[PDB]
Parts: sequence; structure tokens; C-alpha cells
Amino acid sequence: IPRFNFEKFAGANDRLTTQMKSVGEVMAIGRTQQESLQKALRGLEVGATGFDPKVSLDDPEALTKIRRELKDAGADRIWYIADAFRAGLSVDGVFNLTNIDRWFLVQIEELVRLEEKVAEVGITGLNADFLRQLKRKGFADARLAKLAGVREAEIRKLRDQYDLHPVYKRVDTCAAEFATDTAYMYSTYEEECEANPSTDREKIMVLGGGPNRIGQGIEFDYCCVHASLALREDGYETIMVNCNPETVSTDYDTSDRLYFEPVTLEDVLEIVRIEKPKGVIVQYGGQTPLKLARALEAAGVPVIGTSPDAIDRAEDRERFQHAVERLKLKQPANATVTAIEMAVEKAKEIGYPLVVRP
Amino acid sequence: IPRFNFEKFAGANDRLTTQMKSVGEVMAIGRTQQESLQKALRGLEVGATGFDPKVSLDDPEALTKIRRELKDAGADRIWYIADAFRAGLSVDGVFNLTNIDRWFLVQIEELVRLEEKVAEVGITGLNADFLRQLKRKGFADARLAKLAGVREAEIRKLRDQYDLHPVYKRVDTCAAEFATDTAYMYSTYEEECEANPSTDREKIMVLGGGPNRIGQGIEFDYCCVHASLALREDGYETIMVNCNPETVSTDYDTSDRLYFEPVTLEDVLEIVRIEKPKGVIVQYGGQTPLKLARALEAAGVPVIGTSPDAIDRAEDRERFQHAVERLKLKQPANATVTAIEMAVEKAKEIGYPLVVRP
Amino acid sequence: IKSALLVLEDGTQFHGRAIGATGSAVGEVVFNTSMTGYQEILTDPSYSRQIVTLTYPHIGNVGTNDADEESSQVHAQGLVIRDLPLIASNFRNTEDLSSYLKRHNIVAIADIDTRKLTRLLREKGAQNGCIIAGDNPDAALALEKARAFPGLNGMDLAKEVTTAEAYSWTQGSWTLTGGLPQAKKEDELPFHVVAYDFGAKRNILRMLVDRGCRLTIVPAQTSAEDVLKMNPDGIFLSNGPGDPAPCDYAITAIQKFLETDIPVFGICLGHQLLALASGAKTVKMKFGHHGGNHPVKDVEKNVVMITAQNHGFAVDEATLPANLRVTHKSLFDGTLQGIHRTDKPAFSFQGHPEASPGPHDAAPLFDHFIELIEQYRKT
Amino acid sequence: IKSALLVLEDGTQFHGRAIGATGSAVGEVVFNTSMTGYQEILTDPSYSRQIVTLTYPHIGNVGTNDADEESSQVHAQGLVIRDLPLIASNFRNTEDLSSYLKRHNIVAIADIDTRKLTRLLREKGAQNGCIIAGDNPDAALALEKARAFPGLNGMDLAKEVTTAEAYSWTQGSWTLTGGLPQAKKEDELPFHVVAYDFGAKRNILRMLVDRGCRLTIVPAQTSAEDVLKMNPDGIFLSNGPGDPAPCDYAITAIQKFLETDIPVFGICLGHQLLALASGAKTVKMKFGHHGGNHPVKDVEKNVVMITAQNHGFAVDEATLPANLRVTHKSLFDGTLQGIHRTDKPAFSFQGHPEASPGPHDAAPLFDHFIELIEQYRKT
Ligand SMILES: NCCC[C@H](N)C(=O)O
Ligand SMILES: NCCC[C@H](N)C(=O)O
Ligand SMILES: [Cl-]
Ligand SMILES: [K+]
Ligand SMILES: [K+]
Repeated sequence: IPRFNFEKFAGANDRLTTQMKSVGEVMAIGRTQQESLQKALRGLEVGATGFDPKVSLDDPEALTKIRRELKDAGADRIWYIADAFRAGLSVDGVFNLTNIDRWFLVQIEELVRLEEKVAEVGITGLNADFLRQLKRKGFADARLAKLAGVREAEIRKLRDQYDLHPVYKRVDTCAAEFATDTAYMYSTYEEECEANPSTDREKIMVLGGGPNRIGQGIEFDYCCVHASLALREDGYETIMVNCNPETVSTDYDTSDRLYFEPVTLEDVLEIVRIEKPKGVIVQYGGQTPLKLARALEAAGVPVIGTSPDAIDRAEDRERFQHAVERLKLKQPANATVTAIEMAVEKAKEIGYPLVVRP
Repeated sequence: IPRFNFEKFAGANDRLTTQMKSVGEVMAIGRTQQESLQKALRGLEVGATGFDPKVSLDDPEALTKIRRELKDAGADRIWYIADAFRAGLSVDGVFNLTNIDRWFLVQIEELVRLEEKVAEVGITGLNADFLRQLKRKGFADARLAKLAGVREAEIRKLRDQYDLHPVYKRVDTCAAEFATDTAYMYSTYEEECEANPSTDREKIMVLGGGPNRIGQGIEFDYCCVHASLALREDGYETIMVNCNPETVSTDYDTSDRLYFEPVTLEDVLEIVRIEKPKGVIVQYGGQTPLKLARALEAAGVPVIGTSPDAIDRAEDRERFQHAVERLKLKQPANATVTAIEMAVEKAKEIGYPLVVRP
Repeated sequence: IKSALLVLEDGTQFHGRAIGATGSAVGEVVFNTSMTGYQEILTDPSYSRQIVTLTYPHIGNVGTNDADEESSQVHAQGLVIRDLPLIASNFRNTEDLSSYLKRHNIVAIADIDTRKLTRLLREKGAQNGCIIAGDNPDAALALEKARAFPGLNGMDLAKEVTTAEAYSWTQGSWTLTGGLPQAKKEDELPFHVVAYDFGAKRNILRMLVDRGCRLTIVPAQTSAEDVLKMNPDGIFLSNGPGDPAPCDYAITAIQKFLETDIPVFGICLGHQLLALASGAKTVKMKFGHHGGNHPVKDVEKNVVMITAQNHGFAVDEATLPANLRVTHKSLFDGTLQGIHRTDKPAFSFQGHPEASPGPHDAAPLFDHFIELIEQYRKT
Repeated sequence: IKSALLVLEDGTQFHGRAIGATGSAVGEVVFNTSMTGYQEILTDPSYSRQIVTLTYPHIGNVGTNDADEESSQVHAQGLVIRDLPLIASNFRNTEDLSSYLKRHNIVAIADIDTRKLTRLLREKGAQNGCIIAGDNPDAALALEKARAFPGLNGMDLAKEVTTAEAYSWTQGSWTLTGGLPQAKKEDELPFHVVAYDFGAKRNILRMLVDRGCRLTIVPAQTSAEDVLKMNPDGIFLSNGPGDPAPCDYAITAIQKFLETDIPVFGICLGHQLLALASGAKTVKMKFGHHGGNHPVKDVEKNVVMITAQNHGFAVDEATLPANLRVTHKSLFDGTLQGIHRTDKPAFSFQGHPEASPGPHDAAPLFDHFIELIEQYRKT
């Protein structure tokens, strides 16, 4: 799935055409196209958990906007396609506007219908059999959680309860015709697990930054790669977690073990679950792994290096402002404003010109 | 089907609710739901030929108006349903907004698809088989003409060509379990014809006005009934053509033969075809039969009384005026005007106040 | 294009569309005016060897469901309709008509002028026919099958549809709220009625169970001796297909029951055997009665009941032994609809008190049987 | 729940969903890596008595079509897949997969870990298994049926799938443009090739024709005696199921042709026979070769071809008679892939030059044959 950054070029024509406009891409592997597709959506670093809604059901103009987005594809097409089905448009209807093969269309309609059920049955309705069916089709714990009106963690717990965990298949070039000595794996909900983790070494996991985006480029991947090269050389068993098909990080040669997965709490927690690593590095892949830091810790992940809290201290404007203060360092004068006139007054205090952020 | 008159009540809320707002109703009989419904649409006297489109397919906002029309019914809902299917909406889509049982919905979608086929193949694709199938579904020659881009007469001519005519079934209260001496008929495209028209008597056909509407009320039905009564008494075999369920005109007792049909050129010609009446009366049913005069006459119909042409001389603003001047009578000063500035002057001539008919 | 074709003895042909299984069907052709209840109708054993035509155009609007089956299978030999709707649309549906039919291996045709056919049947009477569904239906072939069909007059079909071995019945009527109930316990029902299965309809049994009767359904050919040995509280004569006349073993057994004082009650076929068993004669109707709007008069009370009918044969009222009294007549044609033994605790009814598709107007006929029993017991 | 279950000899079970006929299926369980061409694989006689597992998850994406059938029926015992798509989406589809299955009354299961299966068969070699598809599939039963299975070793399957009568074939190959062509006129074809029907694939025949060959298909047990009478321009040995070993008549016959100067050429089974008829020995492969991405080298030319493979038994390189020269070898396992008679105009190929689902790489193998013919004619 391509990765766009249209929000950084507002004046730009954001319709997809023959001239590339994407700044990156993500890839996912699934035993099924549905599973494959959803895994990519949640690994895109756009805040999707899958087919998150773009329009409101009760919006009277919705069909009109959906229609538009379908006929003239933009970076958001995918989501609109799902909204079309929630809005009552048929597969044939959608095909006609998009020219996307029905073969794919039907599959997305089925994910919609499935979601509607999750929304109707709620959490009570999430029995093992059904939950499994949902996982098998690539639904993220997070997507489910929203439909069920619960916390992502709740779905995750429910999964634990049921012993509903993905297994790992390996990439081999031959559809299992021949054995493999490489540890290039992907998650899926099936029977046999091919992870066969080692009890032998002290493992170090490196978290990738997912698809590239403006501001989150190759520089991070570069770091990731080095982390792996160095520690593996040092004697550790290096585990890389990433889904950018364009990188060196995602080369099986780059590490001892490669988990070609979405860099998400869910997906990461699962690997850890079975890997039981010695430490995890969340500081080298950009914003992506950074945002997971706290959460991971919370869940018991053995996060190495600068602490999630330490990171927050730096990231939190307020938290920061205090260490500075304490340190007796110099910062430009600031102020957090709520209201318009509040700012206009508070501004006289700070003095123009000003840097207004939201 | 109810008949509304919202156009005469400009500032009135036109959404349908629990307080009635219709002024009349039409009824239809068909061997199947589709045929029955289509027959009803074409006899509604609202200018429809079946499911004529309300919004343009190229209209980008169309899905918005459609949605609205479905969710909050107006008198035109029935037509927006079809437009919704033409627009890519699904049966469930439509269900959800209208609460109209899918049992009914699917049949409408079905006709939409058939319409799409007619539009695609055109007249050339209207083979005997296909054409028969369409008639059996209630399609009006006039609707088929619209879809194939031809004149209704061509569809007609083509039917005649294939000896493709309807048969008449009779009402009997018992699903034909018992014989009937009554002649209360309806057309359909089936095998056996129960018409069994007489050779014996002199026939006079009386044309009703369809549903009641403001300006076209009971008053016309009364005249129609009177003509039947009077002539039947007189020794003529009276034949009544009408489709308003509320009237005496549609009471089997009122005439010798009752054709409970749409008061259309199509329907009426089919009857004339087998009845070979002595005369047809078109001046008693109001505007409906009146508008058919010329076409009937043109098609060989023995229209009795004041000629379609004479009627036209009076109804025709110019024809009339001539006669008036010819009789040296007194009319009010008038003028036709095309323009918006033209008027202002002609106005000046005529003298205020003015009557402005558009 | 799935062709199907119906050909009558008379050579009349009806060209339409296959909606059920492929193959051929041969039987007597009938028409049923029931605007509702097609499943029930199809599952009615009385229809064995008959090709059923429905007068109501849309057949299958509400799909089908188990609760709506009046026997273990579809007894109808074939189905003839005008329109098979696009979809089934009912909360109760579990399978669309077509599938159901396909499942039951029933040859069925749609899209024909059922009115023309009804009119023909009404006017010229019953006719045997053949339905051929398949690629290239052979008309001449169908004519032959229809022609070669032996006919139902004098055809014992109760023996063909009856239960192999006797069995117990203790399940009650269905309800909207709970569906079909759970079978009662033998100790939950006061009476013991032995129901001869001449091709019994589930509803009759259920309705009896409704009145406190534990049943024992016995094969049609079951001996009266064998029956008495059971010391029944009531004997019930079920409904069923074919001619009742050639069912010697039922008339005889019944005659036996009539020597006794045990309460006997018959419905439809049971009504005819009862009559035969009483010395009455039966005749086969011109086209019979098949529908759910048939007005029957309770001559005694002078009241009308709208009924559910399904019979091709009738009891001749002018050959009625004096021990037989007239209780109900058809308001449509005057044909005998009910009789009562003057001398004994036995009576029957031509129509269907259990209905199953149809009005519940005749259900009280059931109550009379109940009294009889209660009185028998007292003695 | 429309349950399906597959059990292996080893008692390993895979519980999925039924997607074809209701019933049971027993055979040798194999795996095919072919990403496209499922219908052609299905209709491959060679698959007789075999339960076909497809490694590529989505099976059915393009539906089915007549043109894509390699035989008159479906030879596969059963079908095991990971996922059956909601729809078929291809302009050439005439029926969805499930439908096709049920039609060919094929037991098929979906939704199982096919990968788990493949790695099992690869690791532990082929296994006989059973698929049961119905309401309540009896695991115990399945295992039982699977274990009871004779096995394909020493199983002449050739005889079972061969034509009853001989017959002519003059139909050429399919084109995107004119689909399947009209069979040619005899005069139209220069050569006359006699083809022993060992369970022959339609493509082989079409491809031969394409090279001006009028054919005469013959049953498996036809006598060389009978055959030679025909004055054949060339003799061809088709592919086919089971063991070739036990095909005595075949072997015998061939040896007979091996005395003559007639150009002979075999494919797959026909390849093993020739070998056997030459003094070679055949072996049953651990799990064999089924796929369409198999690299095979023309040892002579030192060129690689990607090929379509379908065989569970091979010709042992080490036991080859001197009169037999190696021509092709597999790049995956180096197993024997082609042989040529040093002393005669006879040769064969283990893979499928005609492919049919698969790469057109081995096509020229046909050419050599032609050349031989033309050369034999000159004489
Ligand atoms: N996947 C874990 C070990 C892999 C092993 N060599 C195999 O291919 O079976
Ligand atoms: N359709 C003409 C009426 C003739 C007749 N009494 C009948 O009901 O058949
Ligand atoms: Cl108002
Ligand atoms: K027809
Ligand atoms: K499974």
C-alpha cells in the first residue's frame, strides 16, 4: 500500500494519476488476501486500524462524497470504498466508479458486513469461534475494540483468555516444497507455527519505522540496520521487526530473524510473547516505535536504552519546560492558550513575532 | 397507488405522514406484482410511463437527493427507488432507508436492470422473445420507446408485428374455481383470453379519467356513468374503461363490460382492437381521455361526438380566438409573449391588470 | 435457460421454467386456491401421486421452514406455479422454495398460465399429467407418461404412505412465542388414542395432543384385534391420498370398532372409510376440493365455517344408511361434509379441522371427539 | 456449519469446510504448487485415486470453463484448499468452483492449514488420507478409510482410466481469439500417430495435432500386433495415473515396437514405460513432483526449462541400460527427467511438454518427435 503525505502540500492536487505522488510504502503478508490487506492497513502509519470510517452514516451528503472519492481516487480511496458498502452501495455500484476488480471488492464488502455484526453483538458476542474468524480475516484488536466499544487491551485479554494467538509462517520461495534455514516470518491465524525460537541466546529486537514518510525516512532505517549489524556481530541474536519492502532492514540478511510485520503494539507484543527477548530497541525507527514505547513497557516489554518516561519528559512540552527550568537553561518564552483573545494578550507578554502551533 | 396534488399547494409540507394528503388513487390488476405495479404507474395520470427517472445519472449530487427522498418520503418516492438502483444502491441500502420490504424492492431493482438492457440493445435488440418478456413485466410501449429512443408507435407497431398482444382475464372472487357470467376484465400477457367479445350488439366505449385529482373529480365519473346507464338502457352494449377503485364507474353493475385498465392509448387501443366498438366517448372523463382523442382517432378509433378537432379548436388559444373574431364576439385583450421585455410593452397595450398564464 | 414442460392426458401443453429437480413427474393434476400455506400443502401426504398447481401467482414469498412441514417429506408429485418470486422474505424462512424443492427432489415448473389450467380442470375435470424438466423436454414423451398413468380412481395410496411400524405421538401445537413444543411425557396426557395412519398430517396429531391425547400411530393395515388389545380411549382415522374404497383392511377393521362402544373419529379419508364402514358408497369428484376458503355448513347448528379442503373423492349422500346422519354440507356444491352414526359414538368430517394451511374455524370438531372419550371412560 | 474433515494415515486431522459434494474421499494425498491452473489440474487423469492439495491459498478466483478441462471428467479423488473466494472474476468463467465440484460430485474441503499439510508430506512423504464432508464427519471413520486404502504402489491405474474403444482425434490447440478450434479433416493432417491412452491429457493431443498429426487413440492394453497393422507414422505414450510397473501389457507392447524402426515417444507414465521396456527400473518418489515452477536441464544443451510436473514415481538413473542415455535432469533434486534410446528413435520426458496448467518451455520436445517421424517417412 502506498504512503502519501498530501497533508504537507495542501495546495497540491491530491488526486491519484500516472505521475507518482506517494512518498513511501508498506507491505504485508497474509495467508489470505483479507488478512494480507488488513495487516497492511494497520501497518501504514496513518492511524488506521483497518477500515476505519471516513464519513458519518447519518451524514446526508455522505453518499455524495463517497461517490466522489471513488470516481476520482485520492489517497483515501480505500477507506471510502468501505464506507460505500456501509452506506448501501453495491459491489457493482462501486466497480463502476472505480474499475477495481470485483474479486477484491467482494472481500472488502464481507469485512464490512462482519464489522456490522461485531458492532451489533458487541463484546458479549465475541466468542472464541467468532473472534477467531475475525482474527483470521485480519481484524486488528484495535479495530474490534472500537466496534465493540471497548479498549484495545480488552480484546487483547479476550484473546489471551481464549488462547487465540497467531502462528508464524516462513518465506521460502517455494510454497514449502523445500525446507528453509532462513527465519523470514509473517503472522497468521493458522495451526502450525514455524517460529521455533531459540532458548539458546540473548536476543535483541529492533523496531522499524514502517513505511517511509516525509520526516521519517531512510535515516531511521539506517540506524535500525546498524543496531542489528553491531549487536549480531557482538554475539546477540538480532530480531528485526519491520514492513517496509524498500529497505535494507527488511533484507533477511540484515538480522538473525526477520518478522515482516506491522510495527504495532499488537503485532509486536505477539512476537515478544514467543521470543521473550532480552531487550527491545524502540529509539531507532522514528516516530513509529517511539509511540509504542510506553505501552510496550506497561505490557512488560524489556525496553532497553532511554526509558519511555525519559522520552516523554523530553517530548512533553510541559514536562520539558521543567527540566530546563531546573537546569537553568534558556528557552524561548511561551504560553499555552485556550482561547483567541487569551493568546492576543498572552502574546504581548511573549512578544512577536510568534510561532503558533496547534 | 395514491394520487397527490402538492404542486397546487406550494407552501405545504409535502412529506408523507400519518395525516393523509392524497387527493385520489389508481388501482391496477396484473398477474404478477411487477406487471400490476407497472400498470398502476402508467395509469396514475402523472405523466409516468412506468419508472421514469427523476434524477440524472450524471448528477453528482443525485445520490444526496435520492437518499433524502427515500429516507423521508414524498409523493415521488416510488420513482426515486428506481433511480437509487440505477445509481448503484443496493436493495439492503434502500431497505434501510425506507423500511419497504425487500420482497417488493428486489422486483423493482429487477425491472431497473431490464431497463438497462433495453437501453443497451435498443430497438434492434427487441426481439419477439425479449419483447414478450418485457410486456409480461408490465412495461409500457411508451417506456420501452423512451429506453430504445423511439416513438411509442414503433413499439406498438413492432408488437403487432409479432402478434404480441395481451389477453384478458376476468375477476371472479374465486381463482377461477367457479364460472363467471360477469365481464370485469384486466389485461395481461398470458395464454388464454377470456374476453369473448360479442358480435351481436352495437358497442359504445366509455373512457374514464383514472385517479381523482383536484379539478378532475367525481363530477367526470358521474357523466361517464350516466353515459353508460343511458346507453345500456338504450340497447347498446356499453363498455367502460377506467381504473379508479373509488368510483361507481368501476362497479361491475355500471356497464355491460368493464375493462379495469389504465386509461392510456396503449391500453385503450388493445381493447378497441378486439371490441370493435361502434363509438368511443372521450369527452366525459375529463382531461385524461380528452388528451387521447387525437391519437385514438388517428389510429382508426371511432370516436363519437364533438370531434377531436373541434375540441382542439376551442382548446387551442389561437384556433379559438379566430372563431371568436369570426363570430364577432367579445374576448379580453390578449397577447402571446416570448420575452421578459416583450411583455412589458404588450402589457402596456392590453392594459393592467393582467392575467399572466405561463 | 432451464426448460420445463407440462403435458396433460388431453394433449394440452404448458411451456415454462424449471424451478425444482430435473426429471419427470406423473400424476393427477389438481388446482389449489390457497393464497398461503404452500409448504404445508406440499408436505401433505394426501397429495401423493398428484401434481399440484397453485392458483395464487407468487409461490415461495416466504421461503420455507421445518415448522411448516406436515409430514416427513414432500408428497406432492410435482408443483405448478405462475411465479417463483425473486427472494423469500420472512423472518421464519430457512430456505428458498427452489432450494427446498431441489432438496426434496421435486420436479416443479413456473411461468405458466395457471389460470388457463385451472379453468380447464374446472370445466373438463381432473386430468393426469406429466412434467418434464430438463434440457430438451420431450413433449410426446410426457404425453405418453400422462396417458399411461393408471389414474387414482381405485388406487390405494394409504398403504403406500403409511408407517411401517406403530409408534407413539405426544407432541403439541406450535406457537409464535415458543415454536414447536417439546414432546410431552406419557404421564402428562390423560387419553390414549390410537390413530390409524392412512397418511397422517402432523397438525392433526399435534392438535390432539393439544387436547390431552397420547397417541399411537399404527400402520394402516393394523388389525382391529391388535388394536383393541391396546385398550384405547379413542380411535382416530387419519387423512391420506388415493381412493378410500380399495382399502379393504380399513373398512373391515373399522366395522369391527363399530361393534364396540369405543369412540371413533375420522378426518377426510378417515371420514370416507367410516362411511364405507357404515355401508355408504364413495364417488370420485369432478375436480375435487382443494383450497382454504371453502364454506361448510353445520346443518344442525346452521352455521358456516370457512374451511381447508383437500379431497378428490366424496361420500354419496343418497346411499347413506339410516345409521348415518348428515352433519355438514358444502356451501359451494352441496357435497357431503360430515356424518354421524346415529347408533354409535362415531363421526367424521370431510374438511380439515386441523387445517394446517387454513382457517381454524373447524377445530371444534375436535372437541366433540374429546367429549365422547370422556364419556366412554366414565363407562 | 457445513463441515468437512480430512484425516491422514498418520491420524493427523484438518478440520475445515465442505465446498464440493457430500461424501467421503480416499486416496493418496499430494500437493501441487501451481499458482494458476487448478481446473486443468482437476481434470488430469493422472490424478486418479489422488487427493489434491493446492499450496496457493486462493483457489477458484477465475471460476471454471470447458476449455480449461484436460479430460472429460474430474480425475482427482478430492480437493483440499485454504480458501474458496467469495466470487469468481474472469471473462472466461462459466461456473464457479464449488458448483463445478458439486457437479462433478467432488468431495472438497476448504479452510485448512494447507501449509501445515505440505510441510508434512514433504517431511514425512506421501500419505493416504480421507476427506469426509457432511453433517457429522466421523474422524475415527476417516482414519479408518485412510488406513484401509490399498496404496498407489503397484497399482495399475492406467487400465482403469483408459478409453473403452479406440478413436480418432484431429483437434488442435486453443487460441485466445478462436478458443477451441474445429477438429481438422483427416487429409489435412500429414502424419498419423497412434496414441496409447494411459489416461491422456487433451493438450498433448491438441499439441500433436498442431504439428500436423492425425491421431488414433487406443486403449492401454492394445497389442503391438494390432497397432502395427495401422502402419503408424509414430507411436505415442501418454501420461496417466498410478504405477507403471504393473502395466505388463504396456511394457510388452512397447518392447515390441522397440524391435521396429518406428519413432516412439512418451510423456510422464509413457516415459516410465519406455524405460521399463528398455531395462530400466522405476521407483516411487517420497512425495514426487507436482507443480509448475520445476527447473529441468537439457543436459545436452545445458539449458534450463521451467516445467509442469505431475508424478509420484520415477525412473532410476543408476539402473539404466546402456542403450539408454540421460537427456534431462531435475534442478530441484536431480532426479531423472529425460531419456533417449542410443540404439533407437525412441525417447521420453518425465515432465509435460504440453504442460496445460503451466510454462510452455518444454514444448519443443514435441518437435524432436516430429523430426523423427518425418525422417522415418523418408524411409
Ligand atoms: N521453521 C523452523 C525450522 C525450519 C526447518 N528447517 C524446516 O524447513 O522444516
Ligand atoms: N370468459 C367468458 C366467460 C365464460 C364462462 N362462463 C367462464 O367463466 O368460463
Ligand atoms: Cl403544510
Ligand atoms: K410461458
Ligand atoms: K480450519
